[PDB]
Amino acid sequence: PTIHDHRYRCLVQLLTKLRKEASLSQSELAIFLGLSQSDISKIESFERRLDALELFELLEVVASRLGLPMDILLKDTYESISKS
Amino acid sequence: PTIHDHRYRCLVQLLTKLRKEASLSQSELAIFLGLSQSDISKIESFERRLDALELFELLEVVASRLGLPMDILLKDTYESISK
Repeated sequence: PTIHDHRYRCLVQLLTKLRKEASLSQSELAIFLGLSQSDISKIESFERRLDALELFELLEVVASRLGLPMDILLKDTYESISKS
Repeated sequence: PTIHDHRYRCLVQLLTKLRKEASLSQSELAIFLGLSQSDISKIESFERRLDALELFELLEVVASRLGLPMDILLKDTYESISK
């Protein structure tokens, strides 16, 4: 079943964009999350949910590849979520 | 049909402690996340996954209840996931 929540979908889209900017293929990102490339493809197409731990794991490798501090990445990601 | 991943379990255990530290019942937290109390119970007993969005929403309500900056709760949680 397709995941429909708007805020959730927007968050995954942003994270997908982060992955790409970090020059991470779906296969490469999967390695850091204890997942398969297929699992990542399903997450990015909203067929499977990205869990709370995987969120941190993704931001951690993105932060490392781009040379960005985690506190800023985390805060910005949080703030990207529309509160209204 | 429980989740056995160690680091994931540790994260959720910390979030459960944050919930309690903020004096929120499972129903109260459920309301703020637009979920049911049963949903929260299953998350805390590792029977249902807490998703990426729910993670932020939970921290947000905890921060509000404790009067703490989000930066602090984000740091606490990130720091909890060992390596």
